[PDB]
Amino acid sequence: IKLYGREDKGTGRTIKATLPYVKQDIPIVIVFRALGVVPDGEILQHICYDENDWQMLEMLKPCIEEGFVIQDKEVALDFIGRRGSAALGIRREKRIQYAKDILQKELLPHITQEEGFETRKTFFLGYMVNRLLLCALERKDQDDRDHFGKKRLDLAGPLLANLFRILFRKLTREIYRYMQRCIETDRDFNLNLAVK
Amino acid sequence: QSPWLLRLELDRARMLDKQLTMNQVADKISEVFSDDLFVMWSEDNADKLIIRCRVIEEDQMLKRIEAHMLDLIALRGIPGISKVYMVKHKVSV
Amino acid sequence: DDTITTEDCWTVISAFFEEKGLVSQQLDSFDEFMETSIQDLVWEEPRLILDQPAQHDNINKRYEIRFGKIYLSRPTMTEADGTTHAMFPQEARLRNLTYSSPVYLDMEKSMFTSIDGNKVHIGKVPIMLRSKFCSLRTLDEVDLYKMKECPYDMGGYFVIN
Amino acid sequence: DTNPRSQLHSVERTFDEVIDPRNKNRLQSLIHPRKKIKAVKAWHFFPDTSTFDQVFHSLKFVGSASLSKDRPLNEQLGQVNASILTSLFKPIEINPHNKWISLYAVTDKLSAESFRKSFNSIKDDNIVNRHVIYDHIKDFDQMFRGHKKLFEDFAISFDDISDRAFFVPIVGRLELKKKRIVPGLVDMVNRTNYAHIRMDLRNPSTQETAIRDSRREQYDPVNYSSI
Amino acid sequence: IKQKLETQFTCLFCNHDNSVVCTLDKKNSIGLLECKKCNLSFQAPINSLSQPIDIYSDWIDACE
Amino acid sequence: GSPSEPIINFLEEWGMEPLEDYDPAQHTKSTRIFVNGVWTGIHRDPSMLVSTMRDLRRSGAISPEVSIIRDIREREFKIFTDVGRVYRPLFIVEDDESKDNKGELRITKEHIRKIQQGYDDDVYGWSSLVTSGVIEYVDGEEEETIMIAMTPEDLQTNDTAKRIKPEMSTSSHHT
Amino acid sequence: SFRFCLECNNMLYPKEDKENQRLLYSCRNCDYTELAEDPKVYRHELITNIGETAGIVDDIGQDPTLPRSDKECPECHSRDCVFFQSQQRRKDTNMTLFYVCLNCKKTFRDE
Amino acid sequence: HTKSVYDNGETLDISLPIHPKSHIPQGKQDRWVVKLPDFLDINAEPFDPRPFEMNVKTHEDKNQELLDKLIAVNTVRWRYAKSETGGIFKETNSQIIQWEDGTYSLRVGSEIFDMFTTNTDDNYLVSEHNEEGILMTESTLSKSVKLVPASFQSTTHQKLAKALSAKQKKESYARSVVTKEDPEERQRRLESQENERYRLERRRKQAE
Amino acid sequence: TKDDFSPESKGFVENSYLRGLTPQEFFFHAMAGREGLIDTAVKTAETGYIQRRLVK
Ligand SMILES: [Zn+2]
Ligand SMILES: [Zn+2]
Ligand SMILES: [Zn+2]
Repeated sequence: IKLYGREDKGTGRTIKATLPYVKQDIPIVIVFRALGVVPDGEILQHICYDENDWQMLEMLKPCIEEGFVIQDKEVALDFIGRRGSAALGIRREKRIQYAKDILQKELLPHITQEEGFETRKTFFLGYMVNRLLLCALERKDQDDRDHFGKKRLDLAGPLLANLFRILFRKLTREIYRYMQRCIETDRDFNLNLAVK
Repeated sequence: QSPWLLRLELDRARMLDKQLTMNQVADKISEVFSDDLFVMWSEDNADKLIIRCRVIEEDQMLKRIEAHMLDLIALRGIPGISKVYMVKHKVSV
Repeated sequence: DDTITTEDCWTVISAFFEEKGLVSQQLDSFDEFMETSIQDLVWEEPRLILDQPAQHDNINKRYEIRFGKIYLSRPTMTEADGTTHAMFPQEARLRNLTYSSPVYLDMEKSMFTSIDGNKVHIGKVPIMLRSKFCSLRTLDEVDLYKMKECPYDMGGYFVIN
Repeated sequence: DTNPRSQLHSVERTFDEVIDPRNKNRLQSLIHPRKKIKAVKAWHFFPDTSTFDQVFHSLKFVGSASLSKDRPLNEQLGQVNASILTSLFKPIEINPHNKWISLYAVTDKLSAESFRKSFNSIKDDNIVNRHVIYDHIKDFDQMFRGHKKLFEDFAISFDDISDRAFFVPIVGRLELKKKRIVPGLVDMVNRTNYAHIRMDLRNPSTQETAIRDSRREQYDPVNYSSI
Repeated sequence: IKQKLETQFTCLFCNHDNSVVCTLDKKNSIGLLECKKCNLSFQAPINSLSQPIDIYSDWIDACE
Repeated sequence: GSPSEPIINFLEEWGMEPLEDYDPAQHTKSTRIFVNGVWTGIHRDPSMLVSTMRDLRRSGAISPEVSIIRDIREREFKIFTDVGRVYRPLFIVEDDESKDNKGELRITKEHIRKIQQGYDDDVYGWSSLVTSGVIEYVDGEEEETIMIAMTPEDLQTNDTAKRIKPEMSTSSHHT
Repeated sequence: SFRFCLECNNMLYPKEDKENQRLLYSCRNCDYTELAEDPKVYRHELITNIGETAGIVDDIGQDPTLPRSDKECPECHSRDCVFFQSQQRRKDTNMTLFYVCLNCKKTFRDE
Repeated sequence: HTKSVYDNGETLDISLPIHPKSHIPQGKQDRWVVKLPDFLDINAEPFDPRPFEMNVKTHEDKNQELLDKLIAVNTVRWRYAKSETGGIFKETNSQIIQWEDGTYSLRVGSEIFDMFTTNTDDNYLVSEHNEEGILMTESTLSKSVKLVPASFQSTTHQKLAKALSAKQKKESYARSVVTKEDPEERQRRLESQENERYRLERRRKQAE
Repeated sequence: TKDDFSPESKGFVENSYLRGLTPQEFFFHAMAGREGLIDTAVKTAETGYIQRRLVK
């Protein structure tokens, strides 16, 4: 979630969000509406948690002004679907379905994977934007990259698990290719020959 | 003219520290802006030092004018010289 | 009660090293891997599917295979003459062998049709020494000496070639 | 305690140790394990017989759909209001993709009060024909979440005179958000809902009453089984 | 200011590829797609955030 | 690595309210609850919750390598069961004000004698110490919220050859 | 502070009537218009002190890593308190202390 | 001034059948929604001791059996109690206890679970009429109530802690086996059989 | 404790090598030594490149 615009430069300080399988960045208001919360007041309710802080509201104002052009969920999803790096010429309904797929899955997968569970995704998006604003308004120091409680160590277990995942996927693809070749001959394969 | 008003509150302590006069700032604004903006300024004795302005949908235009004014109004000094220090030099004569 | 001296702290540290040892993280990670991770990786994508809408009387045929349980064994050595025997790390070190064990997977095949399977060997996984799946885990001090293994050796490594 | 006899004995032990709410001395005998605070009042926990046949859903408004936030709507419907407590909801679905809920209420305070009083006093077999007219107010977008278990949620109502507490099952939760109607679809919108709906109060038919009693027979068979 | 860009879109009348040019004028909020072979012209309104993909999708929706 | 499902069950049992029932205007003082980096709910009495979670972990109900972190300043309560976290053990000081043993180590000479014998007086090793609540593991992230004495002599308040210890006079008292 | 629309929850932008000479907050997504109470359309603080004492929580007395003093409370005159420096972390920030009592839990200075 | 969209005036003459209620709220149409914890279950059915005894299930997994035992002994139940005067009365094993501070607690047997109430706005209870496809409101859900165990020493909390601690201790998916021959024997023997049948099929096709 | 600006809290070693360091002083001294080693092993390549360009 990038925060474009330098201090006293670049006019408005818009907040654009990078999304997977999307060729160009997207303002936070449009994706927020795409998730299914249109009113701007509720977007501010999700993002901010204390109404008296006028500075963060002022910093969110350019994003609201930029996103005012979009006002409906479906047009927001369509706008997501045009830039989704898919094959050119896809129809509008299929574009909207592709946007729904790329929004439900692959957008914060660690939260959830099922349909109609995007409320938690909206709350987490508000949390991320709140953290970005808190750091941008000099209220907190930037995160320590070298902090050791934010690091993890991979022992023999995880390394061998990643290696075995790659090798097993290769073996499964080989089994698939051999099965496709064998179905041409139409024989009751022993299945002890496909496995290498 | 327009109903929109633009007044800015300036810190008295740092304005006196830089040894500046309100009339000087008013003349600088008048020179850079000709008669496009009407300007008034509170006197020295005021409790809070203020200087207003009035233009002669224009809220965003006034916002851009205020941002431009804050950005590039040079009161005095050589541009590029951010800070100046006084130093004592031991010289053999 | 009574106060706790520095000697009590060293007693507690001795208890720690008596329970854990110095290479416990390696062995615990490898044991977790062998015990659960292989099965979970196999069950990540448990279904290969092939379909064929044959028209040559429309018969929509789906061919699919399921992956079942993972079976592991103790490491074994297969000779050129065809015989097999249990392998130990000293022999693998001396003869430049790999200390590894076979892995077996249950594949179940079904033949779906609409008109409108035993243990397969999938490979050999190298075994970490002194882990739960190593032959030296059980051996006591005397048989460890008979197997030409040093009792001060701690394990936590693999023997490849 | 894996013995079924032991489990049964524990069940009867729990059943027998119920404290009489009228017994003030035994109520004061009971002490909070952590707070160490004596008990004041007690209520029996019982299920509801007359409501198990019906289907109950917990309905909530999400975000700006709050009635308190909508000040002109709240002022029009009254600043608890009987109009809110007697409102009607009409789910209409043109297609699977497009769906909304229609809300109706009684603008008049006297008619709503009379209807609420008549509805809350149904204990006899005489119901007056209250031809109450409901006026449409607003429409909202809806989503539904289903409960895997039957009694996942339950609402508790109290009864001070009998010292009881009646609970009802909750089938699912309905969430509503404000919906802005597209200007290009107002022509089809005008042909879906209605400006007024008239509600007539009539005595239930014998066959429907028998069906509801048969549905209630699952819970209470002593007083409702057909003979 | 009119902006003329060469696009790799496919015309649905002539079927020739890489013969689609997008001309958008942000001042008048309009966007013109012209086929270098068919000489057909498609007009659709554009917004401040418009991109040639927007006009291309609008043309696809208009065609069907 | 440990499963997070029992953690969520314990949290939901002790009064945690999900996100769908959360209003930021109403909850201007509630604590956000994270589990493995996932915001799962909120709570309004974080002190009782963190006390209950820590007591459960010290008793062996929750795995000892689970992280329990309370950020009072940011109003957050984070829990980690992830794999790859580096931890170390420490003695536990009885911090309960209502207890008589306040400010003193939980481990006594009885524990040391049991460790030396090797069994309890109706195997007694390191794990017995860990699940008895006298020792616990902390990782680098949980270390930011605790106060550690360097030596057991530091728990109670002019030679030219002996090294000099810090005064630590900035605080009137230390807990 | 800015108000929101009471009917469609969008932002209420200020608007000026040429004929009536009044400041009105109007929603651009509808025809709703409400009369403004104050003429303060916008305010920008070049040098600000907000967030210096705003970072305060009601449970800060349960933190064991905070130092404890014996400064006198102005309200209830307690003998125990917990102090800390400014929560704002800019380069110009002062090193003054904020004290929190363990009974009334208010933030007070030493000057 | 947002003009009213609907002005046709069309009206439906729909009449709803309503049944008398066994109870009526007094003074306030308020109800409290309570989330059901895992350790608590609701048994609306009347308690029948003989089927209850005959349907006790025993499993090898100690944790599952302990969880079933805890939820069964903690299940809210009711049964018919024969009065000494010859009448029949409804008897329950669950009660609600209010302390001096005003808080409420749900009591089943000797177990006591505290209630935490959170005020909720614009939350109501409705009754669904599927045969007519409309929803009829019932009352207002002012407060949401969560059930919390009273203390550590409560048997329910200890059983839950024991079950959840021992549930994650059992973890063993891979099953050991003994290899008596070279694993690749199946592969080579099936390659030999396939080559033999390929040669036979090729000879038959050349002879066909 | 939090917000401690005393000399011992921020890396002042008041003992000598003969007297012996405390664990906090030991860790701070190790941090400083690590700084020294990194600085040498990082500036060597820049110095070598400058010397080569000067010679050429
Ligand atoms: Zn063409
Ligand atoms: Zn509006
Ligand atoms: Zn005080």
